[PDB]
Amino acid sequence: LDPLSETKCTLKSFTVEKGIYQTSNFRVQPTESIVRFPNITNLCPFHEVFNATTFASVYAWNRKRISNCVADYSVIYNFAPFFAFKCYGVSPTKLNDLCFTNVYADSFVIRGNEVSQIAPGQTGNIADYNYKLPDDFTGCVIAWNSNKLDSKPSGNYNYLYRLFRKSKLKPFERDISTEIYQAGNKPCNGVAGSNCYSPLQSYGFRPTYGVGHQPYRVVVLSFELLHAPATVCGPKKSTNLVKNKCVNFNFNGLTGTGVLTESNKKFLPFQQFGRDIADTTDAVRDPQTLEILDITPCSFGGVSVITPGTNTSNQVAVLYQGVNCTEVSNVFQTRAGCLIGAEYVNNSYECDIPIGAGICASYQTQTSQS
Amino acid sequence: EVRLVESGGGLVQPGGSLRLSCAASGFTFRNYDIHWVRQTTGKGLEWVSAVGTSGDTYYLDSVKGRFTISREDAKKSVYLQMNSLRAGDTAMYYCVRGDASPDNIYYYMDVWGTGTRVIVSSTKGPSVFPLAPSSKSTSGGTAALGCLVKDYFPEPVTVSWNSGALTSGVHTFPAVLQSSGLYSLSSVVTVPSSSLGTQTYICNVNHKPSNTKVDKKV
Amino acid sequence: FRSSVLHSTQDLFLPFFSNVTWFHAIHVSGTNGTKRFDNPVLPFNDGVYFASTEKSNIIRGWIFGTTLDSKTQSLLIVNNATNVVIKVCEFQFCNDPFLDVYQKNNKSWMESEFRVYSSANNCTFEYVSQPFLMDLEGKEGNFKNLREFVFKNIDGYFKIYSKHTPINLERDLPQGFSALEPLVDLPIGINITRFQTLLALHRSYLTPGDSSSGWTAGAAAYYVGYLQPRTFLLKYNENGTITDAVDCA
Amino acid sequence: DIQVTQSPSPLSASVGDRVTITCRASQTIGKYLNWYHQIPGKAPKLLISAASTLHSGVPSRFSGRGSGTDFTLTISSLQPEDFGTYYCQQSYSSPPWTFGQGTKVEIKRTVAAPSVFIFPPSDEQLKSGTASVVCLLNNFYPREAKVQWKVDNALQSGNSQESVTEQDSKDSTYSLSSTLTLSKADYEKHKVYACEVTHQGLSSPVTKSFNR
Repeated sequence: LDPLSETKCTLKSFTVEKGIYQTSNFRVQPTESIVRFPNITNLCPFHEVFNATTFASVYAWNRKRISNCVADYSVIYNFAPFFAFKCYGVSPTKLNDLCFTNVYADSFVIRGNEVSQIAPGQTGNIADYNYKLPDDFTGCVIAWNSNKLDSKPSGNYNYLYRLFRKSKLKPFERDISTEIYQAGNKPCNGVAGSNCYSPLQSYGFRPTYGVGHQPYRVVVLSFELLHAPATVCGPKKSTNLVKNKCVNFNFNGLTGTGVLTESNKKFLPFQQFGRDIADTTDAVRDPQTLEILDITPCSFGGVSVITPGTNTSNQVAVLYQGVNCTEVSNVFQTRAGCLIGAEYVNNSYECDIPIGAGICASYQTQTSQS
Repeated sequence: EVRLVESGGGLVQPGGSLRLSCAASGFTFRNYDIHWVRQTTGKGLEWVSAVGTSGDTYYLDSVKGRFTISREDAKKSVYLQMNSLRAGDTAMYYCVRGDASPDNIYYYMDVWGTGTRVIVSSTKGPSVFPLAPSSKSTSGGTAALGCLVKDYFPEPVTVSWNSGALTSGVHTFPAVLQSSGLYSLSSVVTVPSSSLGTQTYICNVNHKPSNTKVDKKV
Repeated sequence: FRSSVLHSTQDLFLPFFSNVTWFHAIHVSGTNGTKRFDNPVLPFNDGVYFASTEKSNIIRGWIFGTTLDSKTQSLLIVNNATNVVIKVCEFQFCNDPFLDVYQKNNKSWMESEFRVYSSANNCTFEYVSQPFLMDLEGKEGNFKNLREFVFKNIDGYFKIYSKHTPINLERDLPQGFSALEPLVDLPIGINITRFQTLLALHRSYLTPGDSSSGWTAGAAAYYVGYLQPRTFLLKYNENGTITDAVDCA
Repeated sequence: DIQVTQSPSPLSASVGDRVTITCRASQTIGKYLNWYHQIPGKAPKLLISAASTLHSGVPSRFSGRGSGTDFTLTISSLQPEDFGTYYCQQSYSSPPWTFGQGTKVEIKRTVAAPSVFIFPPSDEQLKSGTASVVCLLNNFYPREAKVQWKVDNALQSGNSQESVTEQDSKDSTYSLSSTLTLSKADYEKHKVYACEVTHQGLSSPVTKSFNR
């Protein structure tokens, strides 16, 4: 009920004598929490693929097994306004939080009306024989307009597409053949004709063509989700750096609690953390700043209640040992702790209740009783 | 506990630009994806057009250009600014929070909001038309005393048929939107045929927006 | 980080007052005399004390491996002036102790003349490091540098230590404490039991060094010392660096 | 795209039945679907997540199934507080997640004869120029009847709009009320306004018409 009551249910008595009695231990509780983590997103095969001259062809779509990188898909969003950002299987808002096993970049340039044809479960003339997606394709298709880099005048005939396949196309199958194919009952081996033609046709990329015939660059990232150790995880997050406050820090993996301050220490260009004589972490480097921080133990201390005796009165005072009166009525800082509940008199008397380091308290009549 | 206040309001005209809001309280605002679902009267959920934490911004092919998303973690609330709207965007807007498994992509959108109504038309004055059932050629003992409230813009309106003595007969018909742009509901009472002549069942209208109490019953 | 402390640890250190196998693999003669080129295949016992002394290029390579012929992986720690070429890829080796040739130091050929390339195979991992480990261009004129490269293989990652120290003209060997800081901590999983070095001459041939401190074609300082697990007490200065140590054993 | 063909709009059910709401997709979306429940007058709520796992707060025997395209909401037991529209969310469709059309579940009851009563427009309404004839249709469970305004033996409809009220609590019936909106000349010239009520409950379609 009171500090005197706290002394009552501690000494197992209802008549507390005159003196000082330690009851509890004041400990500052950590309010916030820092998850500042080093080893963050870095160079990755993600770039250099979305910005180039020519990616690949329709029948000659390339492949890049991106691995050994901290997959951070945030760079993909900060780009030119796309034409189609559809994701099949994977939620677009959790790309930076899912550990993927492998990702294969397959880029190809098609016309305008061919953007909606390339999709898992949709057939046609370009998504049926050139590049077909399976029924369990867990990836994202990214398309955008490219009417400035692949729009050469008079018709850019560099892009070809395969047609008239002997059989259906299989998921992720490469078709780079150029043999002469015929409809039937017509001998055609190396020469062309009316019913015989090469299995490749040029693409008309001219500014005179309206919507549906412009070149559009499409790249599909096949995110393979398995149970094996993943190689491309999401980027780890890191909060701000708040100092002069006992919080929970996670610098470089050594999670701990305490007040983060700034010291005058000069670490070596290779040593990151450091201990003291008692082998306890006392100073660490900033992960993303290499700043010499100084971690100090969270403010604690013992609580002592000064009771002049229940028979005399009931007014008591508390003494927070080892407290600068900052970590939580008269308040006076002493050499032993923060004394809350009494005022410092400039007089001098006999030591009735020993407080510490010369300080002494007593129940004396002021003019009042305190 | 977990509520999303959508006290944004809207009364702009066709061709203007309003600004809504969706403030949440009860969970982590930064570690959550905020959507914006539209519910049209007599239809289903239209789209979402949500936003992401790491600058992820998505739009619909039929709504892109006239909308823009902006996430602000300062006051733990988002906003929805749009350009000049057409005559097909008059619906009730929501904002749902899409969540999935900690290591999967099974989105379910469990944490919904409250709902903001947006209307784009012009206001006018309501008019009540009496309906006298003088013809007693019905089945007998079934009267349909009603007061047709037509040509009124504001949707919130009630027809109090002498509250306290209405005997639970007030039928609140939905407001039918005419081609001009004004609604017209109906309010009949379930009283026997012998009640015509006993007392005066006044159909007191309590239209709050227009602040015009109607009188002169049937 | 430690400052003004006396810490003792147990790790694979180098015992003090130990016998280091000094090898003199030089090829130089003023009267065209026949001389032999030393290149022994030394076993690896979880430790090495490579402390050669070069000016431009004397010993360039720290190839490791046990069955390093056609079966086990490699290290390829060649440190040419461009960059580091560390690569654990499976590589068809050769019993040739020299990279290309001890002579023919002209710059008309390739920058390194990778004649050891026999046949490439399937790879497992690669580590192309931009900061080179040999930083010296001979700008002093008559002073060389030490090449402390104490290596060690642990059950986890592979540690590499290096430090530049003044090795100015003296009698035999600089008698002074020198601490080695780690540079790379790349992973490794090979059961290495032997070690073989290799020598090569750089294409950037300097002026003819008729003096003893000039042409370093015959000034090899091949040093090899095996490590042994011993406790060592380390004293740290106010700047956090180690000034000296004790053997404790 | 990937569309969903849900159950038809009228799905009658009572307290205790096996209701099956099938959400069939046009492709193989695997097991990516979410069920919702939007009651009239409140924001929707989540019932089934991932089409197989009950998220939280839904203990009223809401079991779900599905393999490829076979999803169905088998409700083994119904409650009076679990009525409204249901929506299916195709997660494996597109980043713009498109929901379903909506399947409302009403309450089953008996069949009552719809009491019809036609009302001519007001006296002072004709002076303003406009006019509105109302044919009231109340107390009918089979909500499938339409209103055919027979103006002088002619189907002169097109400007008549109608609407239905919410289902009653202790009556479970609906209320229909159409408004014949015409001009002043169209009322003082015509005399036949037979409100043809083609309803399934009644045996003979009653046509009430007033004379001026």
